Amino acid sequence: TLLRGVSIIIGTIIGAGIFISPKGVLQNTGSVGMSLTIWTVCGVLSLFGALSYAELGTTIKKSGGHYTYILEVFGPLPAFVRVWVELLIIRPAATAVISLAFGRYILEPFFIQCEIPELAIKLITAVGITVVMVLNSMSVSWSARIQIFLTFCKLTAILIIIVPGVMQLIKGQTQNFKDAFSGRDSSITRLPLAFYYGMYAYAGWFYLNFVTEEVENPEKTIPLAICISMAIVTIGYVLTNVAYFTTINAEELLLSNAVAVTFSERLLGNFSLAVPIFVALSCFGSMNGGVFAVSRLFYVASREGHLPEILSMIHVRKHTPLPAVIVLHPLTMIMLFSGDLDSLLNFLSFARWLFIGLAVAGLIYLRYKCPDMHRPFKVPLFIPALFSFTCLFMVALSLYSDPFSTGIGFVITLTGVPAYYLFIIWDKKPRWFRIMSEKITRTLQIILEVVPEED
Amino acid sequence: EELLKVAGSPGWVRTRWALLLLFWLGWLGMLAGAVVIIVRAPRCREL
Ligand SMILES: N[C@@H](CCC(=O)O)C(=O)O
Repeated sequence: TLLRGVSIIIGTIIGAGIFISPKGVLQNTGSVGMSLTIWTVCGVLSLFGALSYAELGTTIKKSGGHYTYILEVFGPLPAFVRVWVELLIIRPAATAVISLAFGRYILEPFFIQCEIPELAIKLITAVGITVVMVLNSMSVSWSARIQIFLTFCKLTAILIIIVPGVMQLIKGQTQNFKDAFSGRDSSITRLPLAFYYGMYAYAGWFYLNFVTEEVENPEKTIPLAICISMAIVTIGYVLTNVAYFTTINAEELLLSNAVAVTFSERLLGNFSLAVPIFVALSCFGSMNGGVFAVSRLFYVASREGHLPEILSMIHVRKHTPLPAVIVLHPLTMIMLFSGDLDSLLNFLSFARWLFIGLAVAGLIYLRYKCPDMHRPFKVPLFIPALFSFTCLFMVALSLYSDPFSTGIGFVITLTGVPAYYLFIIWDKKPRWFRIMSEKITRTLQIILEVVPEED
Repeated sequence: EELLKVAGSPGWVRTRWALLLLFWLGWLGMLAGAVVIIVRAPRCREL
């Protein structure tokens, strides 16, 4: 029935973001009650967006995922800029953030009550990235036989924080909730950063292609399943956050990092055996999936001809997405070695949420112009409009906050507009191009041992 | 598919061997750098 789909949605939207967000949320909120309100509103907005994307997937029925929605409603240029930003900002920075978290969690057992000397974080992070990328390039069968174990560990990780939080709550050691909505000022300027931190826990609602043929009875299964999935995941996340707040004071969380190991130290006894290793494995699981998704992304982008066809290319035998990992790994190295978790998250979030809000904003345009596409599920007017307006407005307000961090993302996403000359030009004059590309593309294809899938 | 006949030629595999060997040497070297950073790092004065 619909249980399998609900399970897939649950396993695709949990991620390791719940172990990264709370620190930043508290940092830019300064109040426990306001932070919990931020979690709730982010969950509600995620549910609204998920409904919008379900409507988009049902109303188009064309494969391609995030590409098709933006390309169809707006045109070629927004789609090209979307792929440009996804390749240059979104995927590398998200991978770098997840990998920094994984490195900190894996180095915590060795540094029990100390500070990890920053550089070692980057080195172990990069080693983890390299091993994950070579494993993805090693095999796809063994990269899936281990995905189930990683998902099981992801399910195990949340229980390790939920159940002891339940024990603390029932015993009622909640002295930090006397004045939940008071504390540090944390003026409105930091609200976009709080919001950005808010979504990243719910990372995995987008992508997630829902073709209207796998389900038993569509147009009721997809909305109901997605609604229940977001509802229960939001309940789990708010329970996890209040469990964190049962033991960890606001100050003990603000002047600290890797909140999971601090929780384990403050609550449990023997801790390094369970909490750091399980959370590091949970962060390891998100690593494997992203490479396959970004590799898949290139497959549909080759049809329109926005990126070189070599990016959606595959190995002759021992079929792995080899050419799509060598163009993403060095970018991840650059972000992780030249960025911080506080700044990389904003750098990725600004572009990703600007473009997701723009994509959802197309629903208003699509439903106002030409309202005849045999829409299976008719999402009401207020949901996509409210989601798009809130996302666009608060992303735009995020420029005022930390401008030196999102300025690079803004100038890159504006760099795509001039970058359309790679797609339109009078004469490339191959004295300095084309012919050199022909040598380059052939050299990479020969070196990397790649042939097209079936074309 | 059938067009990668020059990959199975002498010398081309030599380039692949060299590239993979340099990549692995860099990875082991940077892992050793991480290890020496950790080991030479202070040892967490006991409580
Ligand atoms: N899914 C990743 C983000 C990168 C992506 O969009 O693929 C996460 O859970 O953080």
